[PDB]
Amino acid sequence: VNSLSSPNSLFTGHSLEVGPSYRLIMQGDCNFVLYDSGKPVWASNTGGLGSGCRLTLHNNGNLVIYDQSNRVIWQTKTNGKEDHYVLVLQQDRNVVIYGPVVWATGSGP
Amino acid sequence: VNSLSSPNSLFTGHSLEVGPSYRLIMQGDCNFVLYDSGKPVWASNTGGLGSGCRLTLHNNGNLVIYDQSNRVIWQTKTNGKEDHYVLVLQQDRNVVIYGPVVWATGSGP
Repeated sequence: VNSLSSPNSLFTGHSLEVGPSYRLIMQGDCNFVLYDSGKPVWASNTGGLGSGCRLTLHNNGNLVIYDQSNRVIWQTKTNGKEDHYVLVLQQDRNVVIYGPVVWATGSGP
Repeated sequence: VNSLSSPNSLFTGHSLEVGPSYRLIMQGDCNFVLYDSGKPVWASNTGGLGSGCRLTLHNNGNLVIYDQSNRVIWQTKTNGKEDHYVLVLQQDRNVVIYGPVVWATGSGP
């Protein structure tokens, strides 16, 4: 899976992955980093700032990193219209947040 | 990969896939259908309406099916602000279009 949609979360150790060799992981040291074949190409730089962190994408578009005590360790603070959004790790290696919802098949949830 | 971003396309035979057992395929008969373990749970119902079809998600949010002669076989007609959008096949089995872009890492393209 290379997407995380509102209001889902990426708990400690969880990651999104897409070809050719990309992995976006929520590490145990609270550092949210993007790997390219073993090379860190991007990171929230919050390594060591918390324990049991999770990356939550809220329904308003705000992407937040919370520690085990629910403290806001990091956030893009891009919260707007209360709807549904998605975090996408792309094959072009860019990680993007899109929203709100424009259309759906209704085949889910 | 379980995502298709503007203005990319899913040519004949191509598909998105996500767990547990979901596959969104652009078939050769031009029918755009969602499969759940081999069971069709959703479709554009355009099977047999064209040849060499492709599913294109434009930068304005409009998702269109074109035959080999560029004829508009099907469309969600959800075109709005010219930006960048994404079509996501979700683990909850719903297929959603999100946009515009809210944030990106800049780690790509």
